[PDB]
Amino acid sequence: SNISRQAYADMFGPTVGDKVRLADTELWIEVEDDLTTYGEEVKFGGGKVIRDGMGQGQMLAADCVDLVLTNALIVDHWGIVKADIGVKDGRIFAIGKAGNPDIQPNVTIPIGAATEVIAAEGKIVTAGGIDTHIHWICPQQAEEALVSGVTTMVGGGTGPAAGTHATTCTPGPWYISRMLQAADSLPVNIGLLGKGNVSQPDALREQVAAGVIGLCIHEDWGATPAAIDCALTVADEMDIQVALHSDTLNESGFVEDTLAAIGGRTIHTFHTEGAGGGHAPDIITACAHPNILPSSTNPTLPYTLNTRETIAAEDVLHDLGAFSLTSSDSQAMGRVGEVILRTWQVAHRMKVQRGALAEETGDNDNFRVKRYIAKYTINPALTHGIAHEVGSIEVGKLADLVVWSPAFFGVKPATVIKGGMIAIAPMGDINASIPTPQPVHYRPMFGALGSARHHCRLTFLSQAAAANGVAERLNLRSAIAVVKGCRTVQKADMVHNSLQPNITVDAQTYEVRVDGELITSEPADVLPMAQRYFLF
Amino acid sequence: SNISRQAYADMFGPTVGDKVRLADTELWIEVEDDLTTYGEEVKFGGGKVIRDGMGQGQMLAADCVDLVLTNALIVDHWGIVKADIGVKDGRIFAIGKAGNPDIQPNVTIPIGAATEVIAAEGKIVTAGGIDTHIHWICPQQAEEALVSGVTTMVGGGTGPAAGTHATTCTPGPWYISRMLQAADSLPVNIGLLGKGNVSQPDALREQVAAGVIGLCIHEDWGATPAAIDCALTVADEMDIQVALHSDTLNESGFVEDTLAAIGGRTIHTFHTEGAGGGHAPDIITACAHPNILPSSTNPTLPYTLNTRETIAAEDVLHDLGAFSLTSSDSQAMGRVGEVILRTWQVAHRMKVQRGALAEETGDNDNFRVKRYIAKYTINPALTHGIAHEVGSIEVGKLADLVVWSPAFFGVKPATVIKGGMIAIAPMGDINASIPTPQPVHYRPMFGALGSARHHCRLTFLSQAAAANGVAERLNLRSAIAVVKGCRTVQKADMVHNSLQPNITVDAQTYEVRVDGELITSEPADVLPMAQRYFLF
Amino acid sequence: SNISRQAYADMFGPTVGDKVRLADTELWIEVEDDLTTYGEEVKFGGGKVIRDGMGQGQMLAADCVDLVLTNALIVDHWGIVKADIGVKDGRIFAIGKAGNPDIQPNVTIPIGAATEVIAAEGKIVTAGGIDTHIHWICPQQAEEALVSGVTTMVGGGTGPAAGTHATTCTPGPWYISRMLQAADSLPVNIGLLGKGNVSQPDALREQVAAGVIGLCIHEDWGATPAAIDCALTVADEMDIQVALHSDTLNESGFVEDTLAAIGGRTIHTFHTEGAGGGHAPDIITACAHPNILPSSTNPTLPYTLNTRETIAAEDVLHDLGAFSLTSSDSQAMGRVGEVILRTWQVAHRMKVQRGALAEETGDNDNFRVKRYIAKYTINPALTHGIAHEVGSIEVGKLADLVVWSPAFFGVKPATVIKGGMIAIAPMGDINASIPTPQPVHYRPMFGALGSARHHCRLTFLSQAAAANGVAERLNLRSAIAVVKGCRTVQKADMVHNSLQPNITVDAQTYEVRVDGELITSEPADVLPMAQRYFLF
Amino acid sequence: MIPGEYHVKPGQIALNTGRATCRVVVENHGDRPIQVGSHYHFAEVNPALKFDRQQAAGYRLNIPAGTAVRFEPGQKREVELVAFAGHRAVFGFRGEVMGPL
Amino acid sequence: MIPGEYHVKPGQIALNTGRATCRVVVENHGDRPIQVGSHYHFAEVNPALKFDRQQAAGYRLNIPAGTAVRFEPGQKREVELVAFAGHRAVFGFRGEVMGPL
Amino acid sequence: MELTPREKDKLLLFTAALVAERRLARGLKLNYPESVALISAFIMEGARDGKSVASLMEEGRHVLTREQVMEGVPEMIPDIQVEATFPDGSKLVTVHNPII
Amino acid sequence: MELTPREKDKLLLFTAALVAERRLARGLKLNYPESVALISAFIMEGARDGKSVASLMEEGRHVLTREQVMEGVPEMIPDIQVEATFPDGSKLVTVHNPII
Repeated sequence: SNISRQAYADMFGPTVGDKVRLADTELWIEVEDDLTTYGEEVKFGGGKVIRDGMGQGQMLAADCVDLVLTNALIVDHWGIVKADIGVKDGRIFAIGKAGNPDIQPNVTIPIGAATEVIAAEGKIVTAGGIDTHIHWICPQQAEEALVSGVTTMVGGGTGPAAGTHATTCTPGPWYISRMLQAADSLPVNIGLLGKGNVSQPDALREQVAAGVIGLCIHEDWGATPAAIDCALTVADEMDIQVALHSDTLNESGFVEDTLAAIGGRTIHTFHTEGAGGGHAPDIITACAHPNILPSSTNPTLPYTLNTRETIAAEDVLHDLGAFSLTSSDSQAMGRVGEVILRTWQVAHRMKVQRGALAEETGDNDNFRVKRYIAKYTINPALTHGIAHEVGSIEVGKLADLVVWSPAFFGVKPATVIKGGMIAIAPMGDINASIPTPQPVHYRPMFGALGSARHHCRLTFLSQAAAANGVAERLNLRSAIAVVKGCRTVQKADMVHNSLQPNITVDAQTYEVRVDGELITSEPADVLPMAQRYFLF
Repeated sequence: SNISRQAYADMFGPTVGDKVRLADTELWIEVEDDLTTYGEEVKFGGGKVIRDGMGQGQMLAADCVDLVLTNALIVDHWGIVKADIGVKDGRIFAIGKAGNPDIQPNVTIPIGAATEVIAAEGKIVTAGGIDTHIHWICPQQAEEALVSGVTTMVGGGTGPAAGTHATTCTPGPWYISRMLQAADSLPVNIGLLGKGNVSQPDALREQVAAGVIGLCIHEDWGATPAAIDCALTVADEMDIQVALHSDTLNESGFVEDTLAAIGGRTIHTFHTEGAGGGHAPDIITACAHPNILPSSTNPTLPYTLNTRETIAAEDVLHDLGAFSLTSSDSQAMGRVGEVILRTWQVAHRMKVQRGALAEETGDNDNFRVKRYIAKYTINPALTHGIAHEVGSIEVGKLADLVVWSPAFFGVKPATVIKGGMIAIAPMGDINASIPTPQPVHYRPMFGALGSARHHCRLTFLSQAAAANGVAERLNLRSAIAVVKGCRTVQKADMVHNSLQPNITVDAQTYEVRVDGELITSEPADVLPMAQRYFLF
Repeated sequence: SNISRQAYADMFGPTVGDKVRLADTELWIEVEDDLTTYGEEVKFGGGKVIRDGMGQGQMLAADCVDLVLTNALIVDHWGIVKADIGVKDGRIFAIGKAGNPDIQPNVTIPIGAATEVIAAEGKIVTAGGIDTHIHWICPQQAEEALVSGVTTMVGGGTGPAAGTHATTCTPGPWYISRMLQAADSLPVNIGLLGKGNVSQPDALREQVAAGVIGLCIHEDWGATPAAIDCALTVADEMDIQVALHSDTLNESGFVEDTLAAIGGRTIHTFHTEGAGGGHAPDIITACAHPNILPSSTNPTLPYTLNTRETIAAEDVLHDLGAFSLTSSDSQAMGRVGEVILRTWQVAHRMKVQRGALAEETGDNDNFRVKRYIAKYTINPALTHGIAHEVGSIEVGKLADLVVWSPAFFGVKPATVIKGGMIAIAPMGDINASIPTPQPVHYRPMFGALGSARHHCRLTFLSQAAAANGVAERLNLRSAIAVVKGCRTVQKADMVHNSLQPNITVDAQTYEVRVDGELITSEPADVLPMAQRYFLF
Repeated sequence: MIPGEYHVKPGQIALNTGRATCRVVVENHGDRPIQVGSHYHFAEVNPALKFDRQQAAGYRLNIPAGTAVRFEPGQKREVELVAFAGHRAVFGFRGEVMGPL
Repeated sequence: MIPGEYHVKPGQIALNTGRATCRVVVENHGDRPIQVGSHYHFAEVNPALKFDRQQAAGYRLNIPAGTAVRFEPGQKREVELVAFAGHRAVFGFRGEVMGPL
Repeated sequence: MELTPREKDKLLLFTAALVAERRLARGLKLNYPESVALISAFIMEGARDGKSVASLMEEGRHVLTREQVMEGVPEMIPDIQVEATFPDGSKLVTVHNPII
Repeated sequence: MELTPREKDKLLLFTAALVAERRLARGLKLNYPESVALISAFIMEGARDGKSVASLMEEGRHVLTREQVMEGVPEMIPDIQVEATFPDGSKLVTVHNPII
């Protein structure tokens, strides 16, 4: 028959042309495409479509998906589209039209007796975030991060010790093996970084062979040209990434000497803005280099009233795509549960201050949304060589998905899925007749329990550790994934964030300039995704 | 010598003839038998009976029990008797007279160096409850249930997803295997139900082969005659149970068509009363059939002021034994921690309103107590083919016992024992000089920890899954039990609840009648086991 | 150059000659030695000493420590010295001077790329406490104890059952095996005690063969001469310890009969003071015997206003070294989280009342501190035959260390290290930019997680159980240690607590006398380590 | 209404019926009190209690299970004993029999 | 009374005693400040610091361990150095020696 | 603050009592858990004040009366025990038949 | 409400402070944990009100004085740190020597 667009949106979620506001920000997205066939949408419930012989088929388990997310509004680096999402074997099977091929047309995601259903009509679905700047100061961080929508955590540490408080390094074979074993207990994907501060190659090779997927060079352990060159040499032969937190004191030289030691080799720079570390104060110039994959942390995102020149510049450099990643720097100058939240606050402030991006098309903020979401999903994944496993909603990838109600986008998730199972989600009174009565708060689910957890999470290993049989020796219970392609990534590969601007810094006034033009922004007095959502 | 009955009761608990009030209800029980030999009761403590050469013997571990519950008042479907309970190898060894055969007479439960002691004098001991209507919406449900006295949970789900919110189904091989692995982490016995809504047999066989002990046919997935017939056909060949939640919309036919599709085959009907599902509104007539094993949920038990015709009838049909089981329907129209509590509230209300049952003998409520306790213990066990392992306090059965102080019977347990070890119990200040100082609240014990837990709990598998080596493949750590006898059980086998009444419903007025007589009861304004015990 | 002593102490902690007050007590310690080379102290942080080529070397993992505790003030039975502590393979590698041998002199603890750092300058470091009087009433006790600084717990029980409430016994093979499996889940070293009350040897041998490292003879199970003799006979052949809680009722004889049954064989007496058990009221005379290893519990430590003759004597007998161990008697007349705390309260009260000990040298309380710390560390370890694994800060021993800030010594630990990894420690806001923001409370760390935990904890077995392959059969995951030397220890072996005084008790007046002189002390109205630190 | 209240029927319970008993005068010659339990082998109690140990052989106190009798220093009293049953084998206590009888 | 208070005995501590030292005038010719740590090989500091690199070979700052010396742009000052010990092998820094001496 | 597990546990008791306290103020007859929480917290604050075990064992019996609690409640509580840090360490306070 | 772990954690602080607050009202000299809880919660409410980090860093030093806490307490607290959601996101407030 015919149905009005408003009634349609209330029933199956918005369609092509409809705009949706992200939480309480000024950002608006518009559905670019809808993969459904009008009148053939699958819906679950009493008397609905997903029932035997109707929206549900007669096919065996091998010929149908395990889980189907119906009528989802996807927001990913590649598009903002409406579709059903099929999940099979814990991996993204397809993005298309779910249903029963026996009676429905254009069915690409078959639903059978073995198919579970998650109703996503009216919700926004995104990939799980990836934080690559974690100090393993305490294990309680993985839950805090999971609740915010971050499903993978890369970093280093051994617990609350001076070395870990200051740097993201897991020192040596013993502690590396210990942290790998402890990782099986955590509900997020994990990959460790070792101490890369040494001028003897063998001391680094041992660590990579023990299991680390990268080496963190931090100034507290001595970020000298000799150490930097040594870590990059080993990185080049073992296909692992190097994360740098440069010499702030200019003790061994200035930023130009650091860059010279790097020698055009691939490297991820921490706090490229300077605030939380780096050659005082022009480390920011690194974002102009092809071999540099730059990130900023959240305590400086965005430039507000209580947080100066470089801090104002950072927000702009993010909006322009000169900075490609956003991370936390957990409990050592950053907030583990605020990486996603702060990324959108910056996007909002930039929309408000700078207006539409040069790439925007239509009366929506679709492009700015794709550029910013890429910062904490796909780009971190490419930087650390794990983009073959996670990072985005693409077929064949691990199903680490996050479901959001538009009013709480970026702040409080409706469902956090890990490898095919819900790991954490808001849950009301356990003794109630329904799961909605108060008090509703985040509680661990079946995807976070013992053996089910192990099967739904990944421990990333370096190719060497994998070959040496580290997993079998440590008796690691979780699934294993190997990293690769850390040396071949460059600034141009960073999705929607490949700008290499001619950027300059004034050694005295600390002013940042791009092509001679002065870069700056004003501190905000009130931001969205703040006092309206949190109790404290 | 001689001792008065009052002094005797204070010292060893009540004996033959003494009556005990159950919590704050009007129900009274009377000790029917006492298996002791007056003057030879075992008691533990300084200078008491259980000491070397006295109440404790010289026999090796193989010749004495591991745990002895002294002077227990047993309340089970077979009797309300006073006795010592012996536990060996995690199973009920004997119900009789404990002690040392070297100096005491009539000793059937030998106590030796290897015997632990639980003082049950003054307490009531019962079997662990069995809830067969669980929606696995969240893992926190197993603790809530354990605390209430329910030690086995059968149901289905994958977590907080639309399919699980609405139905008790674990869709397919992948999710089934995932839930089986997650079950090892839970302190209760578990058995899963798969999605039985399909008209292709092989799609069901796969699920049974994967591990489910039953198939739930729920109307949300389409409870059509074709699906019903298909599930019952497979059930008949694989010896698993079918749980039905019939077509409420009368879409494919009326209740008589459903019953016709069933074809006299064994089946467990959910919410036989109608409220929470079933052919509107005469599904209740099913309780007149021999092949139907009926249950009611707790949100309707008992008919009170804030909870109409069928709701009033349900309480009576329970009192008459026409309804054989009580379940929860956890977080989808029922309360997981209130199955036991509500069963006694109904019993109280029925005593108050209808007086003594026709089967009652003596001035006590002994028969009504046996009929009602059977509803959440033995009958659920027989319905799902697990009565060979759990369900009652009989020798050879898993020692899932619950200890209660008479004032808190049915509400708050003193001790919850799983397979021979205390799993949860009230516990005061951990740093105190005794375990009684406030704050006292339920906390997990050794029976709920890692490997000890696995050894004290059972994961029920279908005979097929067991043969296929599912346990070895999934690497399940807990003990395994196989189900059997689900097809041969009938209404007549339901202990103290085998009534098949000539019951009728008026399609218009919704009035329920038994033999033409109108069935009804009045809503209660105040119930026992309520405001006197709970903080909120 | 030159630096003042005050500036030096603020930077690297106090040195030789400096005194430090222990919490808010009157006890003062003085650094006896400093193993550093002035001007070559290792310090971590930005621009500090521990950096590549400087304080950190180029050596491979095998040639450098895993963890280094810099500038620690050690307080152990052997000395109160300042030094760096090296930890390798989870064991204490060395106590000396850490650094890089390439540029620094006298380096005995090499720091390389694989070395983690814990800054202990300004902190006091001690061995983990050992409580040998645990009733396993609830598993929550291990955390309470860990937080207080006790890293090993020996005792018995099966949970909240009458037998365990009253005695520290794990009755028989089944429960022993169950508790051994449950132990893998706990973050402390564990060793079980079985029920030693039996007059048939084989009944005891079975228990030792099952895994217990000792046998507890408790009066509630009948502490008769026949049972006592039987347990000591088996102890002598299996090299396990016997813990006695004598016959308070004088039912089988008086204390002299008990002592006669013991026959000069090695035995650990519980509550040698009498209060919590023992021949009323002269069990205290046992501390005069060479084969008796005596302990007192904490609820009587120290004699205060609300806690009589024997209670006053106990504090003095501790100060004189006649009583060698302090324990808790957890949840059955003692406080699990107060063993260490109360030991120092007694030491304070004794300093205040009796002044300096005859062994004190210098104007400090160094000797009294060594005598008292030995009571809950090394002496308990020697008494139970585990002193080869834990008990003190000596090379080759398991690295169970506790870091304390002087203001909170004995009360609230800054860091609790188990086998090389931090297991628990104070931790602030998880989402904060640093780990110090409120609310700060104790939370489990990586050393307390799954497989990492197993690798950092020990389950102690009797030599027999070890030989029989108990660990492989029960599939125990944690490391194993065997006990030995329980029969050869005597009063003279108790570090700083070997006094055998000519002590007498008046059967009527209950007065205690040593060499005819009356022993007594006054009840305190206000004690340190009390209201100033605790919220409740 | 009292939650979980008992309704004990009035009367008395006769204990250890059908068994041999004997009375014995016992005097505590010790300086410290002595307490004996219901099932302890009387002939093997604290040596400070003076009485005909021979008559008390294979006997225990005829009192409610779990209770005890106290003897203050210098006290003298007559107690009633009841014969052990089962196999009538004594093991433990002071170790004076350690076998049947 | 102050919980955990120190009672430091008065006096001073002489550091790096018995070792060769030398003073050097150092001028920062850079536009950005430079800070050098106590154990850094002086001869390999930031090239913007002008001084006799030859004399500073195998030397480090003679200051308390963990501290540092700052040089503002255009600043000139005389610092005192103390000779490395142990094996006197330098590895790392700007990579100018990478061996003994 | 460095709150240990026991301090955090007592916070549960304090909060439980806050609930009871407000209900009594409204004039409600208290139930079983409300009564225990209210009298238990009373004693904890008594120790904080420095009162002696003996004084509290008496004062604890005058917090609530039989007419202020629900029927059956007085008999469900034969005694109330709680430990708190007094000026001289932790002590165990036992109040017998607190409600009469 | 969808309370995350951090919000639930701050509830522990709020409740800890409720205890301190009542004790101060009775006229007791506060101990170490009571002082931290009281001043920490003060700042959290300041942010809720929309006060700036700078104002609170000053106001935090005037909540309690040396004469209101136990001896030694002022020296056991060289600073107090707490984070809260201000109108412009989460901020870190550090109060140095809060008790003088």
